Amino acid sequence: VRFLDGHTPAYDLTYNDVFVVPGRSDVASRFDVDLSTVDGSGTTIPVVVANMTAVAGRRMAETVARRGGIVVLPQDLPITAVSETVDFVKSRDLVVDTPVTLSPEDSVSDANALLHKRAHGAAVVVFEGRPIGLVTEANCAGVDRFARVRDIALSDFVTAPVGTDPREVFDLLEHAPIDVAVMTAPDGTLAGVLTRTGAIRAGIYTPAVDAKGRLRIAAAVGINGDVGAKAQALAEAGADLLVIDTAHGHQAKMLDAIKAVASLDLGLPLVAGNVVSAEGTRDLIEAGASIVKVGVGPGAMCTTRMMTGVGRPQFSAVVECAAAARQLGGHVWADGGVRHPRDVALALAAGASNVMIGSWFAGTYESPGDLLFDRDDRPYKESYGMASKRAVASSFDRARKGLFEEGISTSRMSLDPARGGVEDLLDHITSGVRSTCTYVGAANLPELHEKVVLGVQSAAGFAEGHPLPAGWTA
Amino acid sequence: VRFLDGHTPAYDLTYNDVFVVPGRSDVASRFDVDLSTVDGSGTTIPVVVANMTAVAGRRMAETVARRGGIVVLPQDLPITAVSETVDFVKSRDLVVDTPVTLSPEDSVSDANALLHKRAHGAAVVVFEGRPIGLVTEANCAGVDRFARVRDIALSDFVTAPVGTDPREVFDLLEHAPIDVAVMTAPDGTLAGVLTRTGAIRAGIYTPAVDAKGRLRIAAAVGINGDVGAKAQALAEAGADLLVIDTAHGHQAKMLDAIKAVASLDLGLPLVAGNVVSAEGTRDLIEAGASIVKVGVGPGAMCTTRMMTGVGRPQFSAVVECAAAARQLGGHVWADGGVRHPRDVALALAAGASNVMIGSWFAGTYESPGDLLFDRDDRPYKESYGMASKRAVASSFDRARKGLFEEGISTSRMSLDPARGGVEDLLDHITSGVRSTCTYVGAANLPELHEKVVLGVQSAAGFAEGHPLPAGWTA
Amino acid sequence: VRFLDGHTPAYDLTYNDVFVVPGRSDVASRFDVDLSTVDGSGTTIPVVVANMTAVAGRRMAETVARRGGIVVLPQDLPITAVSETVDFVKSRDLVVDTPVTLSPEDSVSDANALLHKRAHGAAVVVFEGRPIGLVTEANCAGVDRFARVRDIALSDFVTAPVGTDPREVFDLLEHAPIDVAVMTAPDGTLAGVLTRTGAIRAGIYTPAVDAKGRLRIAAAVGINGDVGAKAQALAEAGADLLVIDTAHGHQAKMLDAIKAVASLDLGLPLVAGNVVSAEGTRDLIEAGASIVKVGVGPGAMCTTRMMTGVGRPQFSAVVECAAAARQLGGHVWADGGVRHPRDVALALAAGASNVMIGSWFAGTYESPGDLLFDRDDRPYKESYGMASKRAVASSFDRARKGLFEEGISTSRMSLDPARGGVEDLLDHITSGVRSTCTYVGAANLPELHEKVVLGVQSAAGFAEGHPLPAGWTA
Amino acid sequence: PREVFDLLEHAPIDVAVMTAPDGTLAGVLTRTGAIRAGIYTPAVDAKGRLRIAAAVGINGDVGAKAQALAEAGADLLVIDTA
Ligand SMILES: Nc1ncnc2c1ncn2[C@@H]1O[C@H](COP(=O)(O)OP(=O)(O)OP(=O)(O)O)[C@@H](O)[C@H]1O
Ligand SMILES: Nc1ncnc2c1ncn2[C@@H]1O[C@H](COP(=O)(O)OP(=O)(O)OP(=O)(O)O)[C@@H](O)[C@H]1O
Ligand SMILES: Nc1ncnc2c1ncn2[C@@H]1O[C@H](COP(=O)(O)OP(=O)(O)OP(=O)(O)O)[C@@H](O)[C@H]1O
Ligand SMILES: Nc1nc2c(ncn2[C@@H]2O[C@H](COP(=O)(O)O)[C@@H](O)[C@H]2O)c(=O)[nH]1
Ligand SMILES: Nc1nc2c(ncn2[C@@H]2O[C@H](COP(=O)(O)O)[C@@H](O)[C@H]2O)c(=O)[nH]1
Ligand SMILES: Nc1nc2c(ncn2[C@@H]2O[C@H](COP(=O)(O)O)[C@@H](O)[C@H]2O)c(=O)[nH]1
Repeated sequence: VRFLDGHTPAYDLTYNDVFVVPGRSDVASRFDVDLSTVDGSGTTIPVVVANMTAVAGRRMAETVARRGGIVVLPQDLPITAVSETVDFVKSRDLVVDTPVTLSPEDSVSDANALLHKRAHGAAVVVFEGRPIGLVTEANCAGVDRFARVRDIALSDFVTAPVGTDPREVFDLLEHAPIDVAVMTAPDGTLAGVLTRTGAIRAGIYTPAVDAKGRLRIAAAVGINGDVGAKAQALAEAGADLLVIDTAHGHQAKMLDAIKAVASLDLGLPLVAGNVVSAEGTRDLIEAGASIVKVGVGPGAMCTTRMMTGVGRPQFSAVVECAAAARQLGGHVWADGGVRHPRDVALALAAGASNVMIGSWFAGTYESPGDLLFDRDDRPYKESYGMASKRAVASSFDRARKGLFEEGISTSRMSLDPARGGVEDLLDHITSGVRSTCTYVGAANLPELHEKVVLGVQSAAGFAEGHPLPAGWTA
Repeated sequence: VRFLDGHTPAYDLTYNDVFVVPGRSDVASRFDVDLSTVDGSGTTIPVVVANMTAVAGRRMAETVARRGGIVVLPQDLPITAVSETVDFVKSRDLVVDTPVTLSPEDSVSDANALLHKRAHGAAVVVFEGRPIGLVTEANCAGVDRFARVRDIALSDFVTAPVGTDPREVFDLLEHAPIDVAVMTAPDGTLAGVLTRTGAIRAGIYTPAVDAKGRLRIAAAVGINGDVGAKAQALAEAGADLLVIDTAHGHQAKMLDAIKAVASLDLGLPLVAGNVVSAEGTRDLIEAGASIVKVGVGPGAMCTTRMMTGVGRPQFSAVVECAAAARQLGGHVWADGGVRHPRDVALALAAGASNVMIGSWFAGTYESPGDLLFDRDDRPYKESYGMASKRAVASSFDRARKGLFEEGISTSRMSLDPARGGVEDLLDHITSGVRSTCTYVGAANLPELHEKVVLGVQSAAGFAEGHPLPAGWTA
Repeated sequence: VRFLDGHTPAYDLTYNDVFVVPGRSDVASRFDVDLSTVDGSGTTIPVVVANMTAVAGRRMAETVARRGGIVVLPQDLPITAVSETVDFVKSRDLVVDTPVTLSPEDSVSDANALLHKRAHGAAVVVFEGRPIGLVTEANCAGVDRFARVRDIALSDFVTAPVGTDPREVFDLLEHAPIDVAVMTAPDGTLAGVLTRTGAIRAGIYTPAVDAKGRLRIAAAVGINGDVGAKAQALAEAGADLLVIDTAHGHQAKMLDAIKAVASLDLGLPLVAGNVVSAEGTRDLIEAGASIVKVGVGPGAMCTTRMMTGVGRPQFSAVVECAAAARQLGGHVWADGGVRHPRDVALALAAGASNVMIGSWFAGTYESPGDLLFDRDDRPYKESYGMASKRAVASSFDRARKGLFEEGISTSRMSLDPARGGVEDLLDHITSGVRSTCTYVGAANLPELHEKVVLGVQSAAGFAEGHPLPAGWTA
Repeated sequence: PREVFDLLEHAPIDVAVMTAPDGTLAGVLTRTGAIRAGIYTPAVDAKGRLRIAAAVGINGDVGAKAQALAEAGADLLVIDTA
């Protein structure tokens, strides 16, 4: 990392304190930039979804994996649920998305409540596996909310065989009143749905797949209990990457867990965290970890700074740990504190190979939480922290241990009133990163790290320019 | 105190300007940390209650002393009141708490007004020294407010002999409709009450006791008048520690008072303040003081900064005075400016041996003030400063001196709507300090001071993370 | 009652629907009007305080009785409390008022909380029965709230022997900084206090006294249980008038209770209610009642109209019952619905001999409730209904009976920010009644009833003129 | 119900789980539920089962719909229109 001449502050820096200076560039178009990562995770975009119960669902897993990202399943998830989620994710199609399925005997209220599980805007009515109609938000309005969806479903919709080129589907949907194309299997059953923006993204994004050509997925494990057995079970379940997560990664228990997991020779990339120092990164890498997760404090659901005073600004910790890992040949992930695409761009320019996003993705349709409405009826969801699931651990002892346990924080994440979907957030993030690469003059992320020039700004410098629209920021 | 490389600001630092960097740790559990102090005060927790008339009552004294802290009685308190308070505090039980006692002829309104003097949630009806029923807030609702409590008291409650193991009381209260166990003396009179959380805290906390096994208590004295006689009277009254308090401790009058008190050889630890410089600390220690109180300006009720410009940020003053006192073999207390547990953690990491908390504890049930309700009916109390009681001092001369006297400031401290009690604040503070010790890797406070690494952050760094719930901050 | 020509509405009328037409008058001054009643109650003003626990205290009893009114003690009050209240009321002085007494060891907060029990604005510090100083609201401001009142009491105050002519006390207080004159007994003990307005009222108002020259007081009894024994006990306790009160007075149980009470020949006036019909009034009078209480529904704490639909506008019920009672030689009291002095004036013009006022007097200093402050810090108190105490009546049967029992309503009554006292409300009411008498041309209440001419107005008619200041209306 | 009320008098949760003789779940009863069972009388048919009514419009074949509703077990028929 190269800083401007004389920019040597006497304090640690956050994302708001730094800026990127443009350089001489030959990359003109954003599409000339390669966003693939080199840390062995297999993602084609630098976006990773945090192992939080409020974001890491199966719908989010499928949606993020199709666009090139990866989702880490939260720790302490039962192995049966892990197996079911992995099977569902790996049974999905690489291009066609899974729609919301409704029965003709469902009520209008149930249809309107299930319509918001995806970002397609419409659901397919299925009778014996075959599509027979579409249900939209407009059709549910102005009717009895306990009427059957059979009386409101429209029987005319665009249909194409599965495997059709996305441009043909786009041309077919160019003149359709509903921007949903129902793709069917050769026998006639429902294969899925494809929208116009879905076709555009299928032409823009590359899915993150394994050796067998199926969508990738990761799983997280804690350091309590028998870490080796849990890691072996998760590897057998089909996880493509293992994360050993704890609040304070620089301790003997985490080193023992890393050694125990590495001694099994599972053949999967190993991620450990979290540390904010170079010594902790070196210890984690020497223990056997391939990737080090960096960040203690900047989590949006984290109250460690206010309760203990322990923490560190994320930018300085990321640059230090990235320098240490590069000196040891490892890689670092930047976890926590991401609100804008500029945060992802600065984390990538700081030397990180991947950025992990948590509560920001909670305000989407694909997140497992329930959709709620505030005073102004603006859509929002609720994000909450993992709390004691990230900590080291009769009814008397349970109460005694819980008296000092970290509480579960809670925040409201507003959905974008115009888009709402997580793929739009991915579009914003990737557009910002590509524009950063074009401004710096880099064709890929390593060149972005090697060519970037950074400077320090005051509080008045951060207020320059125009803010982002609502829903584009956490 | 060790700072990060290059973190040498050109200004003095407050608690908001600094953070603690995690290090390699072997302490995994919070309960493995020893929070006892080494300054000779006798406290098992680093919390000290300020000598303010708005906080330092007898209920607060008992409650804090039972949990390992100590309360300093405010100066200029009449010696008879001092003796009564000391006798009441030293006559209390080490495990069982003192309940609110009601007569069966009392009105419902009086019972509902007395219910908020403790944090038990219920009061005991006493007839000739024997408990006959319990009164709760639910029973007082929906009835005539001038009806007798005999008509609303419930006659069925859990009863156990005094001296019973707290776990047995917890098991008995596991299935009780009211979480209050009435502990009685062998003859049958009322010994006190014990709750489930009370048993948990009795199993977690260690009472601060003297050589005779009775709860400790301290007293404060000013530098006006005959300081020696007042100190001797306070020592004879039963005070376990003496505090010589004034607004400007670095002056000749304070040195004379310290010498006069030390010449009596009372055998008690001597605390003097306040100073914010190393030279003042050295002068106070050489004068005869064993502990030096540090802080001029950060008091929540103090208007010195706005009236005179005299003051100093608390963190830098604390580190400097702690270094000076350690170089002279003394100890320092950090007085004023504490709003969050992180403030206590940073004060302990700065080199202080004890933290004195004032207005924050005013927003509790145990404080001597009256409970009030704001617009939203949220509970709160009123905190105010000592004013001329901390300063050096016919109707014409009284008015002449009072024309320039410092006024009494006033603020509203909101109670935690879910807890309200001071023991919950103590739980939060101790949990934060233990988590800080685990993050640093220290088994006790001296190791916390010796192993801590600190860094400087900007205003954007302090905004990282999630804020604390309501009532957890001053 | 004579109405204007053609004013024969097809509905029942409230106080807001009627107005008084002025006639030829010879009474010019308000002081020429005689406000004494002729119903045998003994009141020199037509104001009676309702038998409600929120208004009928001993302070209110003394204050109202001194000015010519009477207070009815609430039913179900224990006989010991009745005896104590009667003794306190009958031990008072006819001119000098009872002050708030403070000990020199009391705190400033206790003094400031006790200052609002009376309307004098100051309290007397008493040491061994002798006054030694005065404490006012101004002295309590700007000092430590836990300081003793000895340090704030002023030792210079106007003192006069008891029995002094009120005009001399007024002349002495003409030049006093504090408008409180401490009247002392010949031995030197505290006899009481007298203000300037107190002397004016002693020169204007005539106390309501019994045959022995002591302040009068009444008591109320329900129709449940042994009514005869309770009435005998209340008569022996010293009550000057008995009220048999129930929600529905026109029923067999009330008639039986009236007969049982009348068979004892106690020699006291008997009041029964409530009825809103002429037949009920005739039945109550024939049963043995001398005075009939009229009103079912208009009570400010009464929810009968909204729960059952049972009720009647108060003006029509009062005129009908007054006509019936006059035809039988009895008298009627108008109970409930009084918010303005015009309501009292119209009730007296409607034929009633006394007006019973409830919740309106709850917003005074003398009421037994505690003084509270709203958002704007405006003083107010809480009024509530008697509920089941006005109705006919194991833990299973108690719950079964309480499931259908009437709940306790609650309202906020704002105090007059400039006066606050109940004597000011009495002044407003008496001034309004005297002005009504002067407008009609009557020298007394019977002439007011015989000479009054009434008319009916629409909703627009009631909106004419200027509203009353804050605190002058319920 | 009075026995259930006495049992729930000292329970931390005011819900009594009533079970069938075999041990399966029959239902729940609260204190206020027992009070109401002692106060209110259930509306039952000739067989001692809870009553229920049904409504029918005036469009279509009203007779057939009414006959079907009567066969379904409705205890009272409502012919409703604006
Ligand atoms: N057995 C389980 N135990 C604990 N948490 C679970 C379990 N199964 C799922 N979860 C959690 O519940 C959340 C919802 O996950 P997921 O979306 O797979 O559930 P679902 O309700 O089956 O899905 P959908 O929203 O499509 O109906 C996730 O945070 C997941 O980790
Ligand atoms: N004689 C006194 N002179 C001045 N201040 C006093 C005196 N006695 C007590 N105080 C102060 O009054 C406050 C209340 O103290 P404390 O709680 O002991 O009083 P209390 O009213 O007897 O107690 P409780 O609240 O349990 O009824 C404290 O700030 C104390 O310093
Ligand atoms: N033993 C009792 N049982 C029930 N109610 C009572 C009893 N004693 C008093 N009350 C009620 O309590 C209220 C206050 O009575 P009290 O005589 O104290 O009046 P007060 O004027 O407020 O006097 P104080 O100077 O004591 O404040 C009244 O409504 C009265 O009926
Ligand atoms: N200390 C703490 N960290 C949390 C909690 N929940 C999530 N985190 C951290 O915060 C990250 C998410 O950051 P975010 O994107 O929400 O700001 C997670 O990946 C995890 O590292 C919690 O309850 N406590
Ligand atoms: N100058 C000044 N300091 C005060 C006053 N009241 C309390 N203090 C100081 O502030 C400390 C309490 O700090 P707090 O916890 O209220 O912020 C006390 O221990 C004392 O040192 C006051 O009126 N004036
Ligand atoms: N039904 C009913 N009447 C009440 C209640 N409390 C007071 N009252 C009636 O209302 C009268 C007071 O009228 P107010 O002056 O409050 O409008 C009382 O004298 C009594 O007759 C109550 O709870 N229920």
